[PDB]
Amino acid sequence: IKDNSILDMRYENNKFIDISGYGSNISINGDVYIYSTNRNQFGIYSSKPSEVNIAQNNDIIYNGRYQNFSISFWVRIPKYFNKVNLNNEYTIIDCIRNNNSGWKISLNYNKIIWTLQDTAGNNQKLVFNYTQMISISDYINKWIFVTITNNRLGNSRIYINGNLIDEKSISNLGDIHVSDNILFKIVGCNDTRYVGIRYFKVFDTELGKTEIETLYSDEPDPSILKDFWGNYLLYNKRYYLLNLLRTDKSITQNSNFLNINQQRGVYQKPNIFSNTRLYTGVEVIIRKNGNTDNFVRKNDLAYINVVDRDVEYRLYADISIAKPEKIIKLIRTSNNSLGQIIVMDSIGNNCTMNFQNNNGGNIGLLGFHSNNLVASSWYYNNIRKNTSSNGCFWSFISKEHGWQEN
Ligand SMILES: CC(=O)N[C@@H]1[C@@H](O[C@@H]2O[C@H](CO)[C@H](O)[C@H](O[C@]3(C(=O)O)C[C@H](O)[C@@H](NC(C)=O)[C@H]([C@H](O)[C@H](O)CO)O3)[C@H]2O)[C@@H](O)[C@@H](CO)O[C@H]1O
Repeated sequence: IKDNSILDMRYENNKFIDISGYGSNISINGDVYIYSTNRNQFGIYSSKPSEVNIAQNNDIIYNGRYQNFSISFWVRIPKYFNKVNLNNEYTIIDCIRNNNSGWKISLNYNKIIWTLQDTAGNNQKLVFNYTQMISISDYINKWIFVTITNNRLGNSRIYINGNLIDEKSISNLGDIHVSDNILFKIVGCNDTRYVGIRYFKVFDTELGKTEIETLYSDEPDPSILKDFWGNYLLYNKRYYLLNLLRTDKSITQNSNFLNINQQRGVYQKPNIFSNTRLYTGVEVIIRKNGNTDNFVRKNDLAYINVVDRDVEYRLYADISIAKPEKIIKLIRTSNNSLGQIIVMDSIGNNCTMNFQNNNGGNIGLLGFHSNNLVASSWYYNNIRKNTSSNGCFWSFISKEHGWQEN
């Protein structure tokens, strides 16, 4: 609960502010990127002046040895692509006093690291391990929710996306005097890099499982759908399509049809990364039908078109087919609904698209049947419960700096 928060970083009126009430002063030095669609998201750089500093309220600088506390925030880490990234630990969030007591969040190739140390020098480390040798990653260049909880007379725990990952006793810990400041700055990184950070908070209690799941599900506006990277999905923006069941397949334009039988392919660099190609297949765009923003929200009505060199083709469910699988056809488009619309929605972070006629009657969920995309009513009564592996689940991939390919 917000009642136990002693530091709440938000962006407002072109600067960061602490809305917890303790009033810590937050200053931005150098070049700090602020995301346009969600100002609470910022990026810091490793090779040039760039940092966000929080001069903690004196009454918050924990010098105790019994005080319980927790921290949470989301971090966005670009794909590592150089050998210099392999064994190069660097801190991104620092609250260490005179190179000794305190806590800090650092990173390294395939790692997110938490360190907690006392005045004597004793410390404890928690680490989340992930990989770059994987077809599709839930971590690389995507917002990752991190949560550290500490019970002085118990354990220190690190959570990732709401789940418990590592846990160790901090009983060997005595007096812990944190730094007066909480510095967001990439320090010790031997490469030219940056990291994204959002919704950083500190609590004076040991957050429980249920309070962590709440922070995970609420912080970012839950009514707005998300793209592949975890950012807000937008109208009038090009995206590549990824089917969550057949993640190895590319969605291609055949004639006036859409195939999903071709391989996306693999992009790799020996001993650094190996992943299926994301930027392949047709580029689509989401268009509004007949407000103050371009955010695609749950239940919104919209049109989906393939963007082919300045020509847009509306995705049309061929309702002239009696079978439940109505192949998707491409029809050159501007306001003609063609007798149908698409209901945008999602189960978790999994996007769904439901083709319906004008009277609100269901035609079918976008999916595939043989080797083609189709709108099928079969999905309504055939969705696997807790798994993204459903032919009617999709992700929209925007080509961005944090993930480069051929
Ligand atoms: C083929 C068959 O006899 N089944 C008919 C149904 O076919 C399914 O139709 C839906 C769309 O309406 C999908 O195209 C489905 O494809 C998958 C799927 O579940 O998405 C592709 C999966 O990759 C595949 N999994 C594996 C491991 O191979 C599954 C799987 O074969 C089935 O779930 C097992 O039954 O299928 C099509 O299989 C559909 O046409 C209905 C209604 O007309 O009639 C069935 O007879």
